[PDB]
Amino acid sequence: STFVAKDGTQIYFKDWGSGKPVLFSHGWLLDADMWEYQMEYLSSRGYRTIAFDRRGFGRSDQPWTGNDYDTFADDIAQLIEHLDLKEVTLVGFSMGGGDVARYIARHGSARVAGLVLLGAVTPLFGQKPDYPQGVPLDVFARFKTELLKDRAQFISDFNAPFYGINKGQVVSQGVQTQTLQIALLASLKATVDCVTAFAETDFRPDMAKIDVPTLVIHGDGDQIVPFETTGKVAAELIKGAELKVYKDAPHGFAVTHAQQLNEDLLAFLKR
Repeated sequence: STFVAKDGTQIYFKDWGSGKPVLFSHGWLLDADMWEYQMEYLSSRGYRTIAFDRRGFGRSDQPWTGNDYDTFADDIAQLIEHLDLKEVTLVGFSMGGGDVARYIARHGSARVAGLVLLGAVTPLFGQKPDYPQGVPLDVFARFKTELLKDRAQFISDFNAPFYGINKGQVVSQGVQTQTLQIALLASLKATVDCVTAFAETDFRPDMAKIDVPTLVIHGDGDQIVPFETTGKVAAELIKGAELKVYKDAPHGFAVTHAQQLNEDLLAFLKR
């Protein structure tokens, strides 16, 4: 399905099943397909599942402008309004934890029942003057330099640390190929601008606006988004939040720990 955002951008989404809605926001490089197994799992158990391709990714249009978290959050607001969703459980992976958090911060929680943050960049990813424990901006400047030379090989090399294959996680060649295929659909411009967005955007003000039941899940083997300065902190900053830590799990744990995640999502929903 599609809708058209404020600035004319057509955004692809899937809307499966019936019942209480669960809206998924994917990570960097990926698209709505990264959620296919969670969507099938929950929609065959009485939930409605909705997942969109972020602007510049997957099957959506690729605008030059608006590749920033305020726009991403308003794109989510527009999808929610397009479908007239109510009592939504928002679920964000990696950089997509930021746009579901920013949506609550900008739009409030009247339509929201709950929030799930998976390996998310919340509450802050890159260093700031009062956050020297964050990831040095040097690191993200280098992502951008490498992407602007050869984004295809960058994505391919990123599979190993993303999935923890260099630390004994087992992921098939097929999954690695699908990840690269999906990533290559995206815009080079959006891909690079997202680096700016997740490197530098501070969601700590957002944490204080989250007034719904919240579950944070994160792998403590995560080589991309360090658990100790993101998920661990987000769980403390959000009032009432629950934390689950998947032992030695990588960033790409919706694949390596799919069954565990499916069961944890269902239990959160049934709380």
